[PDB]
Amino acid sequence: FENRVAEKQKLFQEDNGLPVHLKGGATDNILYRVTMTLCLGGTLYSLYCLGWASFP
Amino acid sequence: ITAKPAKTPTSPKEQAIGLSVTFLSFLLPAGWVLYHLDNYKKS
Amino acid sequence: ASAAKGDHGGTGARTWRFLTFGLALPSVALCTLNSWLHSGHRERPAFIPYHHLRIRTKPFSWGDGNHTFFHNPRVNPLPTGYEK
Amino acid sequence: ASAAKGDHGGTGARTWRFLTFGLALPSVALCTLNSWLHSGHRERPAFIPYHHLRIRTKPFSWGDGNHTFFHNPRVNPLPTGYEK
Amino acid sequence: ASGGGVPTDEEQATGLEREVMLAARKGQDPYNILAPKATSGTKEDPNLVPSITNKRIVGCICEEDNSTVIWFWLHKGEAQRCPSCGTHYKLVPHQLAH
Amino acid sequence: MTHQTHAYHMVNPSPWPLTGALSALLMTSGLTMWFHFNSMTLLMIGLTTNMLTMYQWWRDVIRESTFQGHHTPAVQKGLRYGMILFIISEVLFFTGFFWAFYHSSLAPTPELGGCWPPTGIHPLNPLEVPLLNTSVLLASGVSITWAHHSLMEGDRKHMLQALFITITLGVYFTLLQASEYYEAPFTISDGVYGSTFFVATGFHGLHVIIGSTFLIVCFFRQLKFHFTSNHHFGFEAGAWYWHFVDVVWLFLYVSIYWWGS
Amino acid sequence: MAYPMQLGFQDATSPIMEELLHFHDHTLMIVFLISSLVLYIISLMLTTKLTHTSTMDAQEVETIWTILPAIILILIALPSLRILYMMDEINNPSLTVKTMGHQWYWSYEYTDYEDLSFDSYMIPTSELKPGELRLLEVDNRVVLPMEMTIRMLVSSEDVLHSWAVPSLGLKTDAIPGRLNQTTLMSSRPGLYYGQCSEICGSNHSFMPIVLELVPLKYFEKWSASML
Amino acid sequence: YQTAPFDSRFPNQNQTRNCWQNYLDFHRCEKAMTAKGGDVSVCEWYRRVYKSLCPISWVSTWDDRRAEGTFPGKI
Amino acid sequence: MFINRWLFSTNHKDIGTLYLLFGAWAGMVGTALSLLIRAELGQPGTLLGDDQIYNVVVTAHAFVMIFFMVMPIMIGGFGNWLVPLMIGAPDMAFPRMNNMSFWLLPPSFLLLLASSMVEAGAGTGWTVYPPLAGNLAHAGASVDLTIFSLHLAGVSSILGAINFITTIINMKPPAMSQYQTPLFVWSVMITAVLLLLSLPVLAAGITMLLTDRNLNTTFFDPAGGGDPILYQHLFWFFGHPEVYILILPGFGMISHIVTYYSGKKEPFGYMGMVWAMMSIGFLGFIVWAHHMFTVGMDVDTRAYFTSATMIIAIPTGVKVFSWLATLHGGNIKWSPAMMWALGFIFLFTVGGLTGIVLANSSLDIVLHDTYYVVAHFHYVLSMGAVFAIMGGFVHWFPLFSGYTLNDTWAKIHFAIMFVGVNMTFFPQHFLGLSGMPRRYSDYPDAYTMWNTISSMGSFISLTAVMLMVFIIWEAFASKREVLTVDLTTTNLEWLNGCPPPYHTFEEPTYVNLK
Amino acid sequence: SHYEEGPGKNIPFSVENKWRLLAMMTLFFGSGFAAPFFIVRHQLLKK
Ligand code: HEA
Ligand code: HEA
Ligand SMILES: [Cu+2]
Ligand SMILES: [Cu+2]
Ligand SMILES: [Cu+2]
Ligand SMILES: [Mg+2]
Ligand code: NA
Ligand SMILES: [Zn+2]
Repeated sequence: FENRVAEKQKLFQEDNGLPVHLKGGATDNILYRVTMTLCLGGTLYSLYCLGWASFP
Repeated sequence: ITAKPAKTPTSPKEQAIGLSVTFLSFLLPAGWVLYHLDNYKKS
Repeated sequence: ASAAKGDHGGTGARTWRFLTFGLALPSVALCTLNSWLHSGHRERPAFIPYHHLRIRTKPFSWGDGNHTFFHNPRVNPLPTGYEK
Repeated sequence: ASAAKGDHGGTGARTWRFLTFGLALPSVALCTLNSWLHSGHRERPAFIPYHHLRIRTKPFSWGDGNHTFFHNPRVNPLPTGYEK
Repeated sequence: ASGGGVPTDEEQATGLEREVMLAARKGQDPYNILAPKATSGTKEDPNLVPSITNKRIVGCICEEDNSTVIWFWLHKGEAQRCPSCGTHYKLVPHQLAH
Repeated sequence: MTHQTHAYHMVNPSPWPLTGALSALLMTSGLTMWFHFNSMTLLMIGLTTNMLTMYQWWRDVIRESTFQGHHTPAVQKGLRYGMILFIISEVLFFTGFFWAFYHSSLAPTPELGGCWPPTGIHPLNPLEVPLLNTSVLLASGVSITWAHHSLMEGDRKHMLQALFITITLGVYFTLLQASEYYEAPFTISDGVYGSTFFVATGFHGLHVIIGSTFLIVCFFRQLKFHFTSNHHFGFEAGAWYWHFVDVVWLFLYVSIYWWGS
Repeated sequence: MAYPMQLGFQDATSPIMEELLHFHDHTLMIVFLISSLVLYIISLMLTTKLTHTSTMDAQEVETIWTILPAIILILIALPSLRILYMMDEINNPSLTVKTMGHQWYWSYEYTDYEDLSFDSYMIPTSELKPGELRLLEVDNRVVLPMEMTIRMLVSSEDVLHSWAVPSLGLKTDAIPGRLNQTTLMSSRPGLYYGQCSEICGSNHSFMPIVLELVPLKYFEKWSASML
Repeated sequence: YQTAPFDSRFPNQNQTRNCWQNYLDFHRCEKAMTAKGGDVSVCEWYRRVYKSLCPISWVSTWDDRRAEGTFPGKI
Repeated sequence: MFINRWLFSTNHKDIGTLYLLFGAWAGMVGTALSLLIRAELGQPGTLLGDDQIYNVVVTAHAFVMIFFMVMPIMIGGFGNWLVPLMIGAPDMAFPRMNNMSFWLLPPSFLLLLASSMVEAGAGTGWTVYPPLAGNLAHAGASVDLTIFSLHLAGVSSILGAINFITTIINMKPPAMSQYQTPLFVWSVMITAVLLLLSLPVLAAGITMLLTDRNLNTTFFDPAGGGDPILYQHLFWFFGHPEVYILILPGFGMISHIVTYYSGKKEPFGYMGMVWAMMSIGFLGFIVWAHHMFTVGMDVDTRAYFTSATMIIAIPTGVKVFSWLATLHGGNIKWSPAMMWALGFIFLFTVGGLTGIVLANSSLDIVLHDTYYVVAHFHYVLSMGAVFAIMGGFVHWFPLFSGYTLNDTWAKIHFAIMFVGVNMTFFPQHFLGLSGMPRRYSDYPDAYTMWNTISSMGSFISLTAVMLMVFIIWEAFASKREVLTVDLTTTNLEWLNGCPPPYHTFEEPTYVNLK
Repeated sequence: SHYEEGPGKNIPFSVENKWRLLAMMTLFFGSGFAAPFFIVRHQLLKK
């Protein structure tokens, strides 16, 4: 099979000042931004719900 | 424990204000809510 | 029963591969033949409206709220009686 | 019951000496007080000549061959009846 | 001989892991994984506390039993002494860091 | 200071604990809408953010370990303690369930008919498929063991082979158990017998699924040369959790399937 | 019942409730000793200018403050254990009433022979006749033969409840599906009040228990007139 | 007959099984005599006892169950 | 930046602070709930309404004080802050996981709040026992929301317990044995073990109750053959250790505070102090049933549980006596915190003594579910756990902040709070001997005086907490930065100055192998 | 690492102006204490 771990190492060891969860590339950012969005929205939705369900 | 004097000392006047503001912020809201209990039970 | 298959059931990958295909798997094979050499079918239990069964204190949040998740029509009767 | 005495019940002679006098022995002490805070005496069981007890298919090779090794006169009756 | 293909650390360990791995074989301990064995601590034979800086906290377990450790900063310069038992400590520059 | 002289890991800020905390909210309040104001949208969102969080959190964990070289000896010794400790807490979780069971079966209420299994309940035959599942999980325990030995002996092909056999027996148990669920003549709603049997075997079932995906992850990390003969905690942990998962099944088998039926 | 400004237990109406009053004196005597011993040693420690901050030897003294408390616990445990078994002791009742907690009232059942069974609700503060106790009054008192060993079987038809009557030294949680036993036995005729000792809903505070104990004879007529 | 006496087999605070045992006992003893005549015999004791100890509700629902054939007890 | 530091953290210090913050806030809440309870009982009659709205308040009091104030503050706050510093660690073992342990709290707190918003809330007692907690007696999203709050709060704590145990065991200086770590650390390591074992069982108990009111299982419903008692066991199995999980850390901070103000190097009988905690930790696991004396259990088993519960008096005894011995030859400094320590020593004693009375099942038959037990636990929690929290807070405030508190203001606060609590809870000893039951929104007229005095007491306490807020404000208002700290040779948390730098022990301490 | 340090820099709220703090602190503990009251009001205003 492959074994291009060494390639991955050099990449993640590259001192680009980025934090590990972004060090990987562009998709890391889209994923990040996606996850962060659904979480927030979701939180808002539940806030709306737990409130609509707070009255008779 | 030893300490440098206060970089921004709080004069008695200030302290009275601050102690006042603190007590009010605890006592007003509850006071209001409790003051109108009957009015709530009567709907 | 007991067990005493002579020697080697410890340290060495070759030994472990050996038990895998020499013991482990043949077992699963026996048990599989066995479990299917009896794989007929039970006759659906006669229905009697016992109260400590078919319990419903609150409707299931799915379907008509009266059918259990892995409801099997043949062997699982509703509270009223068998499916059909 | 369960058990969760925080930490150290592993490796290091000091730790083992610690459990010895910190746990092990106090237990034997409790259990010893306990076993003696109930160390009264049972009333010798009423004698009834049951056949499946006081068995004798062959005389014991000691004494009058009718008295068990740790024969205790008070609580152990012969086949005929209590010692006295 | 004859294997199957899994990487060895000696060939795939990277970062700090590798750094501490090699230092290990050379017998040095730039990453404080082991306990510094003591010296007689006399004024002439002090304990040499390495350091990547001009000062370092030293904990002194004066007597083997001691549940209490005596802490104090050891600074660069003249050998200092544990407040509870004398015992000399002399700072020294750290080594294989980087 | 600045350049660290300790072998420990200082993890960079991560937004995962927050999204993961937020995920617990989404799923719990999400389950509440479902159970009550009958709706699954929130729960769907929750389960999603959750998978997203776990995927990225462990991703970073690998990045830091396999690529960045942060798992020194001192670092792994602590991951052992953590996993060991985590498994213990799981062992105590299943204890509530076994407790409930022995409580119910050891002293059956007159409502059950004053007997066990209660009148009306038709237990499965421990000698049929419950035996098959017993043998299956056990075999995976030996094959997973062959897998870990091949690993420490640098035999790529065989590690990957024993790991594959393991993963499949584990899936074979999921399916087998799934069908028993269907064919079984009782349900969560059939009083204590059903209640007790379906959540214990059920939580255990969720564990084999959680344990199998763990192994599957190890399978891929291996194709990718992630593990060395001497550094492969992700697999050590995978094997530990798997063995925990058999042993619980060995206890359910003897208690609920045999004695309790 | 309880009077204003009460300090201790309400007067004992049965032999075990008396028995407990004394076991509590015994125990309370000891908590006073220890808690005063501690306040003394403390004030002592804080009241001197003399210092000694060097190391001090332990255990030699720790044997004392370890063996002593063990003795004291034996001095409490024994009497306590004695009373405990004595309560759960072999008695022969000459009557068996049952009681059943319901969400906000108790129903009583006397059914040895005829099937006498009634309810028991608290008398609304409004409907109280001058002199009646504000929240303790019940419409139907449970009537029982004074000076007799009665067996009570407590239970419930809904949530948990707990049937308790202090003056007699009794409390037994009422659990649906369970029949708990308790031996009641007064030695004085009168009215002994009690309250529901287990959280159970909106009116958890409004479902009292009142025992009217009259001599056998009056009990018999009461029963018949009760159906 | 004052009331059900002490039963060593049911010696603890929890009497639930005492009520249950006797209710079963009575009905089983009844059925027995019935399927035998027995000079037309009758086992009343079990009834007087289970009568004293079992709360009305229990007996009412137990009978209802026996009528509708949904009584999980073995008689 | 703010986002990265305060929401994306991996710093024991920053996390510990966020805890104390959450803890202070929640404290404010529990304080109000506690004040409504007395406002309702300070005069015969009904103020709010039926036992439902009242008991909803009671339950919310219990949960907020235990899971949202005490636990976060003592373990997440003082625990996160001081533990890595006392053993010289760079941080915790699992920094990221640790951050999650914090972020699970607010969600858990929201659920708990929402439970009292929807329907009629959960008037069930903090023990949330069924049938009352069931879908009939308590039909609706409330109890379920209460259960989810608990699950989250539990996940958080076991996750935390894993980090503490690993850290404390695996990140000490190579030459330092566990018998060389400070008692506070031992206290937090033992507490961590207790949570790791008890919390899972609660989670299994409440998960069962949840399926019982949503998926038609009958674990605790006789209908299906269930047992309402089985729940009590499961809950209490976790319930008793919890009370010890709530005090052990306090036990630690007290050992530290008392030693420090006596001018001593170390506390009296260190290893006895270690044994004492380990024992309490262990015995606390085999005595749960003293919470079910009036339930119908066999007399013999009721005997076992009173005997086992009493033996705990022994190790606790060596602790109380060792702290008195520590004060002994001491050069005493009458600091605010030393006042909180002495207060704890006596008040906790009376309270744990009053709890020996309750160990007697015979006698517990008539004391159970009454205000006598309310007195008992308010003494060890309100003037035991909370007294430790205050001493520790005024003691380590300079370390966390870099600023000092006004000692006189600090003492007035004590003086007030002292009177408040003793007044509030002392009379309750009578209310319970004299029969007043627990969880009642009203009582027979006889009980009027004591409930009247007790509620008056509750008002003084309020004043003391309002005063504490001002005291913190002034502290940050004036800015008297610290200059000198005594006894640092034996007090490592103070070696990097106040406040310690974001990254301490970046370079390990040096400790020889003798 | 751009993390400030020292007195008043290790907390998530500004400590620069004694009066702005008085406000922030007041809202913080204030809201905490008031919430239970308004929850009770909420329940009371329902049917
Ligand atoms: C802060 C936590 C805390 C602490 C530390 C204590 C400590 C103890 N408590 Fe507990 N108690 C509670 C808080 C806790 N408790 C709570 C929250 C409840 C009620 C919850 C509910 O049901 O809602 C409760 C309820 C409770 C019950 C149930 C009563 C009932 O409801 O019917 C029991 C009974 O055994 C009990 C006993 C004890 C004992 C024996 C100790 C022992 O630890 C005490 C040991 C201490 C000492 C004894 C003093 C020091 C030693 C000496 C000075 C030496 C001399 C001693 C002797 C020789 C006596 N308590
Ligand atoms: C930690 C636990 C704890 C604490 C501290 C308290 C504190 C208070 N409790 Fe509560 N209480 C319980 C937990 C606690 N309680 C529990 C478990 C129940 C049983 C519930 C049930 O029946 O199910 C209960 C029951 C209970 C009742 C009985 C209800 C009933 O059964 O009918 C009453 C009534 O008097 C009451 C009173 C009070 C009062 C007036 C306070 C006051 O003393 C509070 C005064 C304020 C404080 C002392 C806290 C201030 C401290 C801080 C907020 C920290 C600040 C932070 C920093 C320094 C950074 N409590
Ligand atoms: Cu009630
Ligand atoms: Cu009630
Ligand atoms: Cu307890
Ligand atoms: Mg109770
Ligand atoms: Na009132
Ligand atoms: Zn020294």
